[PDB]
Amino acid sequence: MIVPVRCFSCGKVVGDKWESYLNLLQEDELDEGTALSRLGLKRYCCRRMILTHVDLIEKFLRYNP
Amino acid sequence: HNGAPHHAIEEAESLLQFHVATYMDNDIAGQPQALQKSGRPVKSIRARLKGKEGRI
Amino acid sequence: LEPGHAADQEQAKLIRSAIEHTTLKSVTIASEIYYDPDPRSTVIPEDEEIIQLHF
Amino acid sequence: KGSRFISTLQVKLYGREGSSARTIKATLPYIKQDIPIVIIFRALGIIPDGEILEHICYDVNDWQMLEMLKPCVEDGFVIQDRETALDFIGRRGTALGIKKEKRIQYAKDILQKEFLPHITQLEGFESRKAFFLGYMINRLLLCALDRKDQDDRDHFGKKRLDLAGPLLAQLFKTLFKKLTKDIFRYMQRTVELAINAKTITSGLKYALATGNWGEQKKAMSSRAGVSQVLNRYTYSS
Amino acid sequence: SLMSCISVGTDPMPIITFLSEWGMEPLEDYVPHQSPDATRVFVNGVWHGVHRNPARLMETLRTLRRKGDINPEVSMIRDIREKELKIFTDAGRVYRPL
Amino acid sequence: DNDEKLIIRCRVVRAEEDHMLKKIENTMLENITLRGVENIERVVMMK
Amino acid sequence: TTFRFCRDCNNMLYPREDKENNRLLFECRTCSYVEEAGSPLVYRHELITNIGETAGVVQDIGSDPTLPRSDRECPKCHSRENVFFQSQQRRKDTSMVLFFVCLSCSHIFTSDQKNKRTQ
Amino acid sequence: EGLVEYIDAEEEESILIAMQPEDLEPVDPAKRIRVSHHATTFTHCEIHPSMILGVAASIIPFPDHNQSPRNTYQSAMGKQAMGVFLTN
Amino acid sequence: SFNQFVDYTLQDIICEDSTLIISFGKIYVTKPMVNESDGVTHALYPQEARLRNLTYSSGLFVDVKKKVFIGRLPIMLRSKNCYLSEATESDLYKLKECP
Amino acid sequence: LPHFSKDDYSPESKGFVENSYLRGLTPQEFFFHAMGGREGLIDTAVKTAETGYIQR
Amino acid sequence: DGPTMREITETIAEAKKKVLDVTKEAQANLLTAKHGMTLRESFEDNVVRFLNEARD
Ligand SMILES: [Zn+2]
Ligand SMILES: [Zn+2]
Ligand SMILES: [Zn+2]
Repeated sequence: MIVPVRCFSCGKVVGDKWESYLNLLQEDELDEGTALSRLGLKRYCCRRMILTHVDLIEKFLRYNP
Repeated sequence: HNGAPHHAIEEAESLLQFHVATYMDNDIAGQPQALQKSGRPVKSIRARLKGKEGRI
Repeated sequence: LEPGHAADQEQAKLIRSAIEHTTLKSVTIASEIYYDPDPRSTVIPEDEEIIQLHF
Repeated sequence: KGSRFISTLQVKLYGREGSSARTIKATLPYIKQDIPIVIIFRALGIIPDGEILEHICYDVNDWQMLEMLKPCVEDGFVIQDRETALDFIGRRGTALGIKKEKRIQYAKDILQKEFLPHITQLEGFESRKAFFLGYMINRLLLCALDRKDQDDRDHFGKKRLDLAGPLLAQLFKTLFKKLTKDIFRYMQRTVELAINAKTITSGLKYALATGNWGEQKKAMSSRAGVSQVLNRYTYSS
Repeated sequence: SLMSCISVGTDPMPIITFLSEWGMEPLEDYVPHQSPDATRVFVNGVWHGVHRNPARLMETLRTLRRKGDINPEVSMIRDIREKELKIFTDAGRVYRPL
Repeated sequence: DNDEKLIIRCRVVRAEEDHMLKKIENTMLENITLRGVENIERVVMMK
Repeated sequence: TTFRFCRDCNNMLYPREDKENNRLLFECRTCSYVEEAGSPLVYRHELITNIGETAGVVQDIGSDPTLPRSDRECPKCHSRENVFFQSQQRRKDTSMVLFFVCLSCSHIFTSDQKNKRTQ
Repeated sequence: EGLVEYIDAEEEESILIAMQPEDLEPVDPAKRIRVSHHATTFTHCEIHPSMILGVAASIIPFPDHNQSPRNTYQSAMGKQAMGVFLTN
Repeated sequence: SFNQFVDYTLQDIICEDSTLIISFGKIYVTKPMVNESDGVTHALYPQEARLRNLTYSSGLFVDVKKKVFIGRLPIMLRSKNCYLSEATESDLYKLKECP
Repeated sequence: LPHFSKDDYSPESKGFVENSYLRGLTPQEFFFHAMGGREGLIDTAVKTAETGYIQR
Repeated sequence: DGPTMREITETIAEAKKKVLDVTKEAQANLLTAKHGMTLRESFEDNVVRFLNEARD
């Protein structure tokens, strides 16, 4: 639904950086690896925790109610 | 008790034998099975003892 | 096979022949109704040696 | 397209391998015994015999089919006329019929509208039916002589799949026929509007609700498991 | 499978008229003892006729199916050994693209 | 056996022979055993 | 076995003895027709049959996409290109001979070397 | 335009298919090998062999590397996996 | 399959047994609707059908000669006779149907 | 399969997988792999039923 | 390792060459059928044995 608050494995906070990741992907047109590394995720656990998210909250949100 | 044509009594005897038969056994060879009001076969005592689901 | 002759092969193939069932359906190419009217002369021009050797 | 009529027709080469009496016969709808094929051709119209053997074995040089057909034409000589052949299908029909009336007509109907309905339902021509029976016999003979593939029942070219279209077509066909019967009975009762629409509605609703794909609830041979609850556990499912 | 679909079904009548017009003679006129070789043309399993040039016929039917005159649903099979040319238009047939 | 092609010529001894001749050939083919024991389909020699 | 039908009756021809001529005459008994036997043969079964294995050969067999091509030399025209197939007849006993149809001359020749067959 | 054609099971009888859209028409030891193209008479070709797999089986990473019974058990279990079945 | 059914096979089934000794010529398939007791028929959408347990069906009207409501055919979703076929993404989303 | 011309008795055509699961299967090999696999699975599914009946 | 994969491919290729030679002999029917087996089943048994030996 929403980006997870913390990395499941290490517990690093990754909910801070979802919109920064989207901005680096769209505005700056950086590849996935560069965007993640510049956001400061070194461990592949955190890196997949941001890379594999699906922004299902948008789909659920923009119904009527 | 009333008039006894000897052919309608034969028909009624056949019906009552058929009914006792389907009541006690619903797997007759070469005879239609008794159907219940809902159209499924009626559950006979043989059936209630018959298979794995049966009583034994 | 027999005890004193088990190591042999001549008896083994002999008894294979003696027990193996043989039917004509295996060996006949064609068993056929022909017309040969006469005994002395055969209609098939090549068959003759059969009756020459009889004679 | 319609009438949902599966006129199963069997054609059997009675006998066994190495047996002399190798007799080919065939079945008809509502006939109790396998009519010999030569009698079927007689009924269809091929009174002559060489025409029958030509309709069966196309390659005259290939004597083997005629050789295996010899018992058939030997034992089918008991009829040599079209009327007699229809009448023989009549004797096996046994519908309390007379030599001319209600019996030759039954045989004509059986051999016209019920023998291979897919070829042609029309009255005009029945040589198609004879040629197709000849082809079918040729295929049976070739399999008997081991010259052709015995059809595998599991081959998808020979299989078909009834999707929602054909299945609902079958159900609506039976439900509509029931509706026609109901309105016809109502019109008869009007000796001197009023259509049960719930007949089509509720029956179709049941057949989808329970999966029992049957013309009526009363039939236990409905072949259940046609409609199932959609399993929305996950998208892949 | 993923790229697999079921034929809805089509009317074969256009195919029969075309087969008639392209030289498939009727079945009544078929005379096997004069004709030792000729493909048997079937449509939906009905032996509609015979044809003396299956190669030319099949090329025509193929080209028509590609160009779209004949529905891509229908399947046409030329069996050279059995000397048959079977056309199937009925529904429920499973097909995949290529 | 020396002949390159070997045949058997069989004859019925001394009417209406042609009708039963096929049945005679049928029986003389299936129900005749040249050697062996009945039911002995195939026999293999191993060590 | 060769077989022929009674003229302008179109029915098969049973055999019958002529001991007075000591000859074979096929007689049709539906109509009083009789004719001398063309060949002494009156029947054929071929418990093993050597025919039908090449069945299906046509002029355009060589243009069938589905068959496997081969690079064998045709005996007459010395043409390398062929299409090869197994025996169309099947038995558990029948061997695995390959029959080669030469596309140039549509001629059938066999993978066996001991025995040559024209067809 | 006749660039793709539909083939059913019965018409599959009389067509020779190419596997790879380019390879069979005209090596690193771990690299994929193929039966040589001794036939120059191909008539069709696969769009991609992966499409033989169905919906549940095509979720799988490397089914060819899997064993086939495990591919079947996965195809059964993926239907039972947990996820978002619909956005509503 | 359902589309070709509702378009062609339904007409064929009616036309095969039109005649009777009272003849049926043409069958109309309307959009899905609900005939509610002590009320007026209104357009019925799939979400309302699921939520109120209503069967999602459309009346079949047949003409008869010497229009009658012969019954209701349940409509397969996203067929040619439903509201969601001529629906864009935002239309579905306003209709509470997920794309 | 459709991809081999007829009369092809070679191991590749007749089910011989040339290479391992580490290294991967060509799609013909994978389909023959699947056919063998569900042969095995069906064989166990029927053998369990038989063996249950024999044990009972 | 690479040498092992190379030699594995070598053994598989040798088995394939052996199967091809057996096939060619069968096609020219120089192969006598094994006792108690026909020529088709003999060829199939030889092939399956050689493929199993190669895999082993
Ligand atoms: Zn982490
Ligand atoms: Zn005559
Ligand atoms: Zn040549």
